[PDB]
Amino acid sequence: DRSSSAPNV
Amino acid sequence: DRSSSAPNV
Amino acid sequence: MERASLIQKAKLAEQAERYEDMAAFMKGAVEKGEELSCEERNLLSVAYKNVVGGQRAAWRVLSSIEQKSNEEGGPEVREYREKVETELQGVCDTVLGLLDSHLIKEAGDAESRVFYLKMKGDYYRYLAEVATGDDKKRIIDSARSAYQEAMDISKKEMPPTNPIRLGLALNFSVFHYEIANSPEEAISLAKTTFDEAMADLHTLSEDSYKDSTLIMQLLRDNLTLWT
Amino acid sequence: MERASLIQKAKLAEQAERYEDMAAFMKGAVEKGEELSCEERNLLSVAYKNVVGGQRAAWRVLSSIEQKSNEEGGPEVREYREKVETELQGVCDTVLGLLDSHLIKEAGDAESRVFYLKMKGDYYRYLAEVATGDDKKRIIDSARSAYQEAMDISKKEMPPTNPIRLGLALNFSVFHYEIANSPEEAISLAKTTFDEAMADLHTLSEDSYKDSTLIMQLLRDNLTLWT
Ligand SMILES: [Cl-]
Ligand SMILES: [Cl-]
Ligand SMILES: [Cl-]
Ligand SMILES: [Cl-]
Ligand SMILES: [Mg+2]
Ligand SMILES: [Mg+2]
Repeated sequence: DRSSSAPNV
Repeated sequence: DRSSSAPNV
Repeated sequence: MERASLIQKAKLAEQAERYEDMAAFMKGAVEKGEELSCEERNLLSVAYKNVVGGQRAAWRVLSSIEQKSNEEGGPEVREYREKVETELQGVCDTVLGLLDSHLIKEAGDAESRVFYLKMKGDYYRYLAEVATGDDKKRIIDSARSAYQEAMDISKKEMPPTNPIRLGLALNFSVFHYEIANSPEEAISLAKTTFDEAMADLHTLSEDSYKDSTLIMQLLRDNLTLWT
Repeated sequence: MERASLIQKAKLAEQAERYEDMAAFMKGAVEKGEELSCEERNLLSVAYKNVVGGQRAAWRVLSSIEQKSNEEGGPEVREYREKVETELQGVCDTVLGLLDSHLIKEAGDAESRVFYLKMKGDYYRYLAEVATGDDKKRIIDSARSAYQEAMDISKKEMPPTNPIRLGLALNFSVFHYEIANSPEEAISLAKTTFDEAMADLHTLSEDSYKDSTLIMQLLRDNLTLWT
């Protein structure tokens, strides 16, 4: 699985 | 509200 | 390029959620002038419905804001609504062009014909949603004609629970209510379609039943809304 | 046209889920050469992330199929993967162009600078995902440099629970793991960031806490994945 990055609102 | 129409898969 | 390569690329586009590309690939495939299989018809319909769906959703957002301002309290909203409208009309026109140039007249069976005539009615209906003046009148006439021809074939060639027949009837009823402002015709068609289908559900396998009742529930949902 | 009209149209685009348009409007606004407010920075970031996000998702689907075929058992997959890649590189290049031509050097405060340097690192990272050869090496170097400068500012100017600081650290750790193939640096950074933030959560209001822990959970999720 791919790592999670910072979300955008 | 808007009427529902036929869905696409 | 080769038809098989275009179909392959349409299916890749679908997996990639690249619907504009998917539609363009299927357009190229249609233009080869051979019939589309069931699978291929569905590739075409999914692609263009995703494209027009985005534009319709955007147009509705913008039109609502525009209307809410033309009561009390710049050109930006109007201008952007006009841009999206022009785009939407172009896509609808492209689909109708494919249907009239190739798909309807080349279809070799009843199911195909109903599928494409329904599509014809749908894309006229989407045009009618944004139309005004003389354009709107001629579009509405064209939508009604296409739907009605499809209805005539489906009543002869398909059982009452057939999902294509059901979906056609659903969309024609939506036309009557939302476009033609004939609420009585809308309700009448939706109720008749539902009742004539309910009659046969006890004969269906699990999977058939699921496919038919999906659409039947929408007819019901509309009837609730419309009464 | 006028800057205020472009911003208005960007917000309409957002409501319409027209992200390509939204990005183009914000590009025009940046090119007026005035700073962006917090709200406006977020309009720009949301627009371009939605655009590149679609391309990245498509590229991954296509690259996976392409890889799965270049073992055992036409050019179509490759060709379409190349098309999407070229598109993605164009969008990333456009964003990096805005950052280097306008946004980074014109920013009047520390928060703005960190925001834009992080963006710079992110868009280099997205380029690095599809790069090969000499291009990949220079891109990776550029991403690391941008992230590191942002990290230096954030450590001086922002508390450990600051959501911008946290999101930067998260993305830099992703860079280390996925791009630089430095799993040890990735884990080290993620764990340190998490621990130094946990230290301060007992001081936060409900809303601050929610904003900080959203990002902290992602650091945790990555640590689970990476160990
Ligand atoms: Cl051929
Ligand atoms: Cl416009
Ligand atoms: Cl001005
Ligand atoms: Cl291609
Ligand atoms: Mg127009
Ligand atoms: Mg390339």
